[PDB]
Amino acid sequence: LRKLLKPDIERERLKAVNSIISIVFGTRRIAWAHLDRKLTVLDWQQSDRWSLMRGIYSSSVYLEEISSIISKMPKADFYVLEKTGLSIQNSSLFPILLHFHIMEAMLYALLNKTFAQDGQHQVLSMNRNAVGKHFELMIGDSRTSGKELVKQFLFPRVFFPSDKIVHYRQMFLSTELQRVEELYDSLLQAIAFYELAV
Amino acid sequence: RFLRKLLKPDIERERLKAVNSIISIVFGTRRIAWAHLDRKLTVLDWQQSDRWSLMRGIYSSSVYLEEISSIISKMPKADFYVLEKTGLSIQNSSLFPILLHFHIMEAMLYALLNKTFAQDGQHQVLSMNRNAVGKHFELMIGDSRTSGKELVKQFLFPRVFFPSDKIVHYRQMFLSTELQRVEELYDSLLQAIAFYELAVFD
Amino acid sequence: SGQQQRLLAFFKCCLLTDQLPLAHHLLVVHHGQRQKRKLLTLDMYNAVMLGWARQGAFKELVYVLFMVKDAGLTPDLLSYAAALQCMGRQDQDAGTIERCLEQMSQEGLKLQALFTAVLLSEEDRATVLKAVHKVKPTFSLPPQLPPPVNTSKLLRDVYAKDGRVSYPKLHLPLKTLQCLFEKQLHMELASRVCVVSVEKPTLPSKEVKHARKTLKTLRDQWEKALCRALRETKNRLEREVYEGRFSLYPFLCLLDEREVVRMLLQVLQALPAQGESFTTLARELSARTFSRHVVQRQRVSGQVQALQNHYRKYLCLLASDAEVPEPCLPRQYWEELGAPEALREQPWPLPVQMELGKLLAEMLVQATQMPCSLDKPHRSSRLVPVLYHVYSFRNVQQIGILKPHPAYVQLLEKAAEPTLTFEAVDVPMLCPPLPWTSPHSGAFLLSPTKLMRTVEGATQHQELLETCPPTALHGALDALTQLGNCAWRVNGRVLDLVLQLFQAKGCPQLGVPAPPSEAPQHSAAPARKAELRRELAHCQKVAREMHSLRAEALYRLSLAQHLRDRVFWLPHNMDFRGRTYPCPPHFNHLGSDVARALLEFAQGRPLGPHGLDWLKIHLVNLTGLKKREPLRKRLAFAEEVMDDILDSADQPLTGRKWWMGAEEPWQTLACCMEVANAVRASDPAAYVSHLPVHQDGSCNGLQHYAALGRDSVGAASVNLEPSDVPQDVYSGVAAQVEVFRRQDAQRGMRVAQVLEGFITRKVVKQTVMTVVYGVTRYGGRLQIEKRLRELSDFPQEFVWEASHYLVRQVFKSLQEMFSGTRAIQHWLTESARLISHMGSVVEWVTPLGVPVIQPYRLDSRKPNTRKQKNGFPPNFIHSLDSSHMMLTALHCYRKGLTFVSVHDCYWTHAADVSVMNQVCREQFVRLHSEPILQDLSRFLVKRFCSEPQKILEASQLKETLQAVPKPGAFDLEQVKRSTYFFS
DNA sequence: ACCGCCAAGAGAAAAAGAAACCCAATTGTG
DNA sequence: CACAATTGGGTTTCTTTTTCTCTTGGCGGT
RNA sequence: GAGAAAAAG
Ligand SMILES: Nc1ncnc2c1ncn2[C@@H]1O[C@H](COP(=O)(O)OP(=O)(O)OP(=O)(O)O)[C@@H](O)[C@H]1O
Ligand SMILES: [Mg+2]
Repeated sequence: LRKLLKPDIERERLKAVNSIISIVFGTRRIAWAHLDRKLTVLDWQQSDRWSLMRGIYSSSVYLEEISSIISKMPKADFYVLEKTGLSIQNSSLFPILLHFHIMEAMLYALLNKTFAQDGQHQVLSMNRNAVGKHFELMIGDSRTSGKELVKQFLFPRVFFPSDKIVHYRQMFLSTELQRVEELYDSLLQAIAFYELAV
Repeated sequence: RFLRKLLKPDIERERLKAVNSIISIVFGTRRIAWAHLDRKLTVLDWQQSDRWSLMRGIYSSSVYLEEISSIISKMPKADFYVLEKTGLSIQNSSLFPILLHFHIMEAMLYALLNKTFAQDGQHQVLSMNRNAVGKHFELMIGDSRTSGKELVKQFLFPRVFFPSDKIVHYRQMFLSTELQRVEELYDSLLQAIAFYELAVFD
Repeated sequence: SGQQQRLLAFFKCCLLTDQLPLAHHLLVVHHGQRQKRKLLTLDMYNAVMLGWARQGAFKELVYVLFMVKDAGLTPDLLSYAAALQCMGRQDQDAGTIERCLEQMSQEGLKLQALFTAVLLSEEDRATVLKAVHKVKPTFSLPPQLPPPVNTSKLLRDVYAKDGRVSYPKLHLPLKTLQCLFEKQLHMELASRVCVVSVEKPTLPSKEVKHARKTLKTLRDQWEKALCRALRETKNRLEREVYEGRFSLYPFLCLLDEREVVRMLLQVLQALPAQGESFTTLARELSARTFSRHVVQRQRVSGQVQALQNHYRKYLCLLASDAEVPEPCLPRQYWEELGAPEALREQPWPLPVQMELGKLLAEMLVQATQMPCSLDKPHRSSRLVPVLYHVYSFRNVQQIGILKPHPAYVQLLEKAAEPTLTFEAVDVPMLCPPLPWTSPHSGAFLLSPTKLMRTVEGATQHQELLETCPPTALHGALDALTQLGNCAWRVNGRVLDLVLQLFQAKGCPQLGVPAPPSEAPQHSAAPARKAELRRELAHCQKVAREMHSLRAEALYRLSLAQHLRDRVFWLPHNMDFRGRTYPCPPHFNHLGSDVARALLEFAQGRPLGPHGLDWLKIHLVNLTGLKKREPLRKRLAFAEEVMDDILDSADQPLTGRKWWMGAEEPWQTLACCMEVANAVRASDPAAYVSHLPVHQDGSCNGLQHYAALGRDSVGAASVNLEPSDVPQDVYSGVAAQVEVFRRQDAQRGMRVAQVLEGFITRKVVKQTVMTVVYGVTRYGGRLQIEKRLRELSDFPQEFVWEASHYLVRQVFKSLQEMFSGTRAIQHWLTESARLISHMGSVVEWVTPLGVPVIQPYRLDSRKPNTRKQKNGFPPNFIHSLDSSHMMLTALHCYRKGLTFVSVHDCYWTHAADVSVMNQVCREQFVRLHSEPILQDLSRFLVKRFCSEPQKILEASQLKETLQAVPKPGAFDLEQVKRSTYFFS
């Protein structure tokens, strides 16, 4: 629990949620999937393009992105944010370090509403490397894509609605060479998070 | 161009003609400070908050927004929000944790303070180059800003008029901030004044 | 509380100035208010009572005692001593002084005990004794007990009265040494010393003259401005002390105004282009003020003249013309024949120091003003401050700094300024040093010097010396005094040659750097931009490195140029083990080859019957070509290379060049020149030789392990057992690694081609020598790789073959020939481990008497286990090294020999080396004859097992610690016949 | 001759390196 | 309240001294 | 205070 979740929340709130999303962003784009925690999941989409990577890091393009993602955002009872263990001690990989931290901070700011009004810190960060053990996908140094396991799930842990399953199968079959949809593995790690939610 | 050299966000001049409420804050890696001063000469408030739990070796976003919310709980609401961007670049290998700290606070605070961003569609928080806002004054030499402590002492006790409601508390806290090396609150009034001179009241 | 500390510091330091009426006002003000009355009683009342007692005012102490009675606390015995002092220095009333004696006899205070317990001023103590003798001559305690003598078995022969003993005599007459003492007194009263640079004065031009003229005029200007600002600010604080507390007026008037204007101008001159932090300048300014106060208090107190008189009486012991009535040790003649008084002033606390530094820095900022720009036109007609405090970034933390104005930097760079400012401590002595009477007593004349060097804090190192038995520290202090009395001078011709190479570009392979002029000082592709950035970075780092070497070379050779044709004495201090280090840092024998080559003895023994041969041996001992052969072959080799020696001494730089290629080239040149001068003489024996002669150790720590529990194998491998041919363990281990590498090369590994037989003794010395200590393979690979980094044969290094063969593969063979020593290592490691688990730091006593403690604490403070189980053997075996070195020093001094010792490398004249050798073997046999291991076990049991914390920590430590490894069938007495022990 | 100024991107460059190692912490236990 | 056996993260034998800079470097047409 | 190094055990 504490090793898997750096923040802490009540166990009854963790077990029972009406609906959650997958706040998982890549370097190029973010993809969000609507998980209702009853193993029946509603909607998954992604951002079309990111304009912040062009030019220099500046607050305006960050805000212009985050307004668009939180505008396309469906309302959920709980929200899970990823947490990457990029080491500060490593001298290289500084731009992606700022990218991931600042994107995490503004997702943790705009999406997390009613923090001043309601005392509960609402969105929590998840240890990705410890969840990778629950994946049993590799040795642990690197994480492979989870497209094979969601392909084994459908096209039965996903359980899309009957009107949505055919369109989502068509969209998954249409998008296979983007090579930025690796976040699909994270789209089932919330299912792994339900191992904590029972 | 010139206003674009000063201001990093792009706000057209008609709103900047009458802003009627400006808050200037200065980020610091150990301590935080802010002051409200309008487009007129009136100064509304001046406070600093100390004793952060932060820069203690562990970087966590939850306590980041806890600290930023604790700061914003005392902050008022104004039309445009003044920020002081650092002179540091990402290419500098040294001072990297301080730069990450400044970028993460400017992202968190710029992300806040705008309840109606989706409604108006216009940006509300603006940032300053510290070298340029020194360059309205004479304080540089060798492309480096000096303290401005003597200048802010001369301006406090015209370039700026402090209202007499809180000037006694300002003097009493100014003796302590002059005994100690607290440079963050001293740049806040100076950058406010240069905002009200160089882009306002042309 | 902190405020109580600051108040105590104020009322303490106001006695060291003369502002007593200013002291009374703030005491009265604090006693007036009940809220200010708290924290006022804490030991300041006897301080101000002593203040009124020293001055000619006996009436005010009645008010002081009434104030103490109002406080309600019991009067101190120091207050009674102050009352007896104010009864002194004045015409006695012939009454009620005995009533005062009866009153102080009441409430448990004793008249007899205040002479020994108060620790008052000794002149005031004599005045109190005069008042008592005016009252009654019944009591007079004699403090002149006979001088106590150490009763240790090892030091018994040194301090024995009987026996024919001869002492060394310095060359100079008494009056010349007194003039030298006068010169060093004048050089120490003004703490800075100005040194002429060895940088070439090049091209005096019109721009240079203009810069000098405007710099002198503005310098007079800012001196006047600084004096005016000091006057105004001191007047402001003197106004502040009347209506407040902690005001800095006695702290600022502690010195005269001239010394603080010179101090502020000097700290203005020392700032580089990038100004350092405000805290750093605050620390430096207040520490320099403290050292200045310690230097300049003794002028107005009167101790300088008394020190001069006692020095005049003492200096006859080392003078050629004068004769001491009975010969005795340098310390013991100082112990008798009068004794000087040392105040031993405790420094004021940290906030006072920091805040005084802050006001000094702010005064320097707000005073010192530069007119307009550097340009000749002055149309602006305004003066701007030269230094502005700047909010900056440093490296990890935002700390305010103090940046000078760039036009000042341009003017400062324009003028050459050949003057260099050195500290009084850093420059060597000009008179023979002050004897080490006590750990509180120092080697320097007017400035303190701590016995053991510490990094920061670490009070327990000196606390063990304070709580040590008084006669136990006597031998170490005598040995340090012996190391102080060495007489030095600089060579003329070696200094001339080094300076001649210094003025030109020179050769950097000798240790003399070049000027930075010879140092390196549209884009087609982004890869081209990356290459350009890489080569700018390489050029910048190389230029910074060469400038860094050049600055230290200039700062050493300038002091060497200053210190020609005079005689010098380097004082010596201690580390926490006991190993001795010279106090002057820039110019000492623990330096480089050049620095070692500059020094020679000021007093020269004749070569004697043996003579020149030994000098030649020393030459070969630094030639480095022949280290693994006996002495007769070294002398034959020195005979064969004689033509090169004559050619190198006649023409060092112009002609045929032989002193290159040696491991120590300039020392080889110095010994070369001295040998060639010695040969060109009518009588080689009657020649005066000033050259030091070296005696080094073979593998000393392994020898010391071999003695602590005798061995037949390994002890014979470290030349303890006598042998005609020297035996080095390092060469055998290197041969074993090389014969493993040959088979690995026949196998076909790629790393065997990149070692390529470049392994030697110097490659593996550090790693094989740290095998016997607790070594981790990272520590092995950081030392086996640095050596191959200095060698320039193979470019790309991965050194793990050598470590994986050296602590793993030959470690089977290392266990084979080193058996029993590793048992000692495991015993010491387990003892230190269980001590660390108990929670204590390891304390051990040397056989001579020096107590050693380890400063390894975690961040009141818990011990750190990792740097204490490891680093316990190379912290005790060095203590045994230092004990042997000091024993060799004392038994060298007893036979009329002059002795200066690099640790594990002793130095002596040409005639005297055989006597010093026999001294060395005798001390090695004497030190290990006493069983060190069993005494160490008993002391470790008594210190670390005498308390019942728990049954397990008592029982396991007792069972592991009572066991001592069994010594073998080898006699220590063979060491007196050992020829190649230290050679 | 002197401040002016200025934009410092996103490139694969992965650089040393790993290999023990020990000493303190944490969800589980009585 | 009182433990508690197993699982990761800072450190790697030790002791002295010394110098220097805290990215600036490059471009610019008056 | 951290860094670039350098020389003695
Ligand atoms: N880096 C070090 N770590 C620990 N001890 C050291 C170190 N360098 C030197 N010593 C100590 O110095 C002494 C011997 O070292 P030194 O370099 O003088 O060798 P040596 O006996 O003179 O060898 P050789 O004559 O064969 O060159 C030992 O007491 C050893 O512990
Ligand atoms: Mg040796």
